[PDB]
Amino acid sequence: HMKSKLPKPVQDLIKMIFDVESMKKAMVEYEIDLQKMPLGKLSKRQIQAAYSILSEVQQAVSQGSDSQILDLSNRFYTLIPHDFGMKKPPLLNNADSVQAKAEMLDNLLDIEVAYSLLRGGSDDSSKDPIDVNYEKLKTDIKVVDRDSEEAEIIRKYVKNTHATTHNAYDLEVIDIFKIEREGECQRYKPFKQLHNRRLLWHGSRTTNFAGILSQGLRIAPPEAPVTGYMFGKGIYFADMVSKSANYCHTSQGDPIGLILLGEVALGNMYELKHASHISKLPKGKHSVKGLGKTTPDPSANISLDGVDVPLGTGISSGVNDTSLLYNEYIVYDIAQVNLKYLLKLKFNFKT
Ligand SMILES: O=C(N[C@@H]1CCN(CC2CC2)C1)c1cc(Cn2c(=O)[nH]c(=O)c3ccccc32)ccc1F
Repeated sequence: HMKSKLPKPVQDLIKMIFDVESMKKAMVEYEIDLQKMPLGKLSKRQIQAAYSILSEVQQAVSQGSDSQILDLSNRFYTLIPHDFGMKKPPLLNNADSVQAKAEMLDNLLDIEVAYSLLRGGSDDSSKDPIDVNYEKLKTDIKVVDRDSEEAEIIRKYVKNTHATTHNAYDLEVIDIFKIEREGECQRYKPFKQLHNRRLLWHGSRTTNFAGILSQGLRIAPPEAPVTGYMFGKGIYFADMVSKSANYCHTSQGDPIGLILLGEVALGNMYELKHASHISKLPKGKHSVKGLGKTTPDPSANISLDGVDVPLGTGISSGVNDTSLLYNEYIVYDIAQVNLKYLLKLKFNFKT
């Protein structure tokens, strides 16, 4: 083949996110049986069907015994086979179970998209498969220069917003990519001048990034249980890098992760202290802010291409009886997110 004239970092990005073995590895981490539910046998309607049964489990848990729950729990395991052998699998009878499986299904939707792109489209031996897979993302990915202004700001945002309670690792920025999804700037146009636009973090496991770069950050579908997510079905961001970096789910066995920086149009924020499982905001509100006990210093905010970057060091917010140690930002319209950068991070685990 031609050998590919993209930068080496962009080639390694494409290798990482289209890695089939990482997709398999992600599935067994959620206790899925690859023999009964292999990667190729995944589909949207079966994930959607499992979402609906989980919504039924949600309903039973909220209204109260193990007798009726058993049938709903077994229906779920029928749709998504789990690795338990000749089993009697664990009962899905609480909010934690709903949250845990809601997380699994989110990942399986994004894993399905990555695999469908891979096994879809054309096959040409003369082209480098790195270039072929790059084109499937519909996203212009450029390496950001390390001497540039935007690179310094991004490194400082990483450097200043690593929380003390997440100190079991630290982060090395390996690569900084400037990203532009096709048609997203067009989709963002109604929100481009809205007040309270902030550059915020979104972390996810590497196996979801083919989906995120192809489709954008999406909201969980109608079938998904709203009670599976703390502030319901939206797109969640943080202003602390380590809070988002935790959701990469890296480890000593897999220490390289990927994290996004997105321009999020927050507008009038519906500020909340505890769980509120909602599908729509109250009239007038553009987003939810989960109020953190700790927040970046407001006086240290810096502008990057018109957008605020809350890169101040963590200080006390003066918010008392809150569920959250750090800030949390949720939008419920996909059009309010314009993805700006993608960082490849090395996690150095001190423990
Ligand atoms: O935005 C979230 N999930 C996206 C939206 C639906 N996406 C799956 C699409 C349907 C295929 C996953 C989301 C994330 C999390 C966890 N999470 C997270 O995964 N990454 C973060 O950066 C993050 C930052 C602050 C707070 C939570 C974060 C929890 C609940 C959620 F609904």
